[PDB]
Amino acid sequence: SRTRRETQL
Amino acid sequence: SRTRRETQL
Amino acid sequence: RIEEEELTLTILRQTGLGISIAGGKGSTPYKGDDEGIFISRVSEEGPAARAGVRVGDKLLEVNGVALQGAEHHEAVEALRGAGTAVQMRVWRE
Amino acid sequence: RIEEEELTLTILRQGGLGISIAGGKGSTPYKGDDEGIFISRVSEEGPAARAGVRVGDKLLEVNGVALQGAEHHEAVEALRGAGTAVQMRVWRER
Ligand SMILES: OC[C@H]1O[C@@H](O)[C@@H](O)[C@@H](O)[C@H]1O
Ligand SMILES: [N+]
Repeated sequence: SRTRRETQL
Repeated sequence: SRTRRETQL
Repeated sequence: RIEEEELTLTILRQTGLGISIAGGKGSTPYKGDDEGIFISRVSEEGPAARAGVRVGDKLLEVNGVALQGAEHHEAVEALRGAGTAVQMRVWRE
Repeated sequence: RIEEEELTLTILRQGGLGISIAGGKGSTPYKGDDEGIFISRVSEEGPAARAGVRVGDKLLEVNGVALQGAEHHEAVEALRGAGTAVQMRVWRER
């Protein structure tokens, strides 16, 4: 019940 | 390189 | 931490608890880099086993005492002075 | 945390680190109950791969910025403003 966060850098 | 600690309760 | 996934088990202390804990801040981690308090042993005939406690459970609170980031002795003292009923919430899975 | 076992890797940016990060305080954990910042992807042709960065590494510091218990955006901002040389402290299992 959370936000999955993934960021390409 | 730490102290391993285990306690029976 | 994942509080939405945690379990609460109540151990009725025997006139002990039938467990062993390991780990803690500054101690050799029970697994990986996790310095949390873990259940390292569960007596098959003890109250913890019948109450649903299992090896590998991470211990996060005992009767209101928060154990997130706690030292080993803090968990021991919290469990030793908990009383006849030891309400501990753990995380597994 | 096991700081005595951590690694320090320096990425020499050519924009473009060649990684993806995942996790963070309050986000969906990358593994188990660990809310840390993890390297979720490493480009074979990017500078991070050349600097010794690997998928699964836990990111703990970036150019002095402590990321232990940090939110996802805090790591992103630390990495985007790191500069030409990105000194990262990581922990991996061995
Ligand atoms: O799966 C959870 C466990 O993974 C292990 O790898 C530890 O590093 C730590 O993340 C622990 O909670
Ligand atoms: N974010």
